[PDB]
Amino acid sequence: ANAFVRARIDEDLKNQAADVLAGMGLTISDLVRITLTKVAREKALPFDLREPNQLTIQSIKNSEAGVDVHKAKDADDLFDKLGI
Amino acid sequence: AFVRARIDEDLKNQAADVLAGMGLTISDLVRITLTKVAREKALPFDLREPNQLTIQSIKNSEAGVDVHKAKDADDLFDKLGI
Amino acid sequence: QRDIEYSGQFSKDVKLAQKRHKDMNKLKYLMTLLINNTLPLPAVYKDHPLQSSWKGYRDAHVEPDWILIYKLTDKLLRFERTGTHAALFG
Amino acid sequence: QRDIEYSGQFSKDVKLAQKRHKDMNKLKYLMTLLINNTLPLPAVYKDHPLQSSWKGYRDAHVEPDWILIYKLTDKLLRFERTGTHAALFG
Repeated sequence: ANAFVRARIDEDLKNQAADVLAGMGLTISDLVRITLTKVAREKALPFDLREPNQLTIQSIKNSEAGVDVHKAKDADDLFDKLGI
Repeated sequence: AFVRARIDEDLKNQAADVLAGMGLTISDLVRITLTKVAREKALPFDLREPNQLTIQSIKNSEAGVDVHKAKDADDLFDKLGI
Repeated sequence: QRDIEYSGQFSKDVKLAQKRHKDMNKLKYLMTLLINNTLPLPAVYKDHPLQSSWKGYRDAHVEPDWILIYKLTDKLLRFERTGTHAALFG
Repeated sequence: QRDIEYSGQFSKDVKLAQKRHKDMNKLKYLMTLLINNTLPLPAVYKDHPLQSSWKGYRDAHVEPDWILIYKLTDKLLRFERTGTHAALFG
């Protein structure tokens, strides 16, 4: 009932993460077990693992500039305009 | 290079099922998580629930046990001896 | 009451969700909660600030792999994108 | 203005940090930010809700492995615990 996680990784990334973790009394295998335990318990990912991708960033840049933004009066009008 | 971690088989299977639903393997999650740790020099949030001591403190506080007042920051800092 | 906006990308994202036969009732209910200032959201939505240098942006989960990204300020609610982790973060 | 409390466990955690020569000024600066409602906090504090069956509790990082747990309600600010990830969650 004891399996192994085996993951290919960049060696420099591995060493750096290992340093960061060692600072807090953890090993990489500790973080792996802790993380997978959370995933299995919650059936979901930990928060904020990745930054928004290029498409999301571009949408945000556009909206912040006022480009391709659309108004709605309330929930009904919004859903109507979205076609949902 | 490789990350190698012993883990409970059933835990591994459950995590793998969750991740498969999202088009990911465990090794993907490992790379993603270690990358975040390396870049931020910090842990992701909420990896572990509050432990028994923290929970006991919260229960006591909530029941009005061992709770102390302070009038302002100066009063507080004096009472804590800092 | 906050002004209500949505981005063109959100329109596309919503069409894609429809096409994929997602449960639009879940998304619509979350959106209504947002519009009605029913804040903080119920815990099930796992609502939290977007990891980004862009201020006011938040991230709520319709499902574990169905995300809504929106901006929330005192005067503004804007629906920005929605989709899977791969679509938004991958 | 918020009523200010601290738990007995907090005074113990504080004496413990003090004992191991932590920079108590970092903690005081943070606590002062909370007391003065200078909210929300500088981003370095990584402030976020505590994951528990107890609404109102939050978790801020004085350092990457030095955490402050506090309760924050409209009328109350209670300093609850402080210490390492291991000491609070391990």
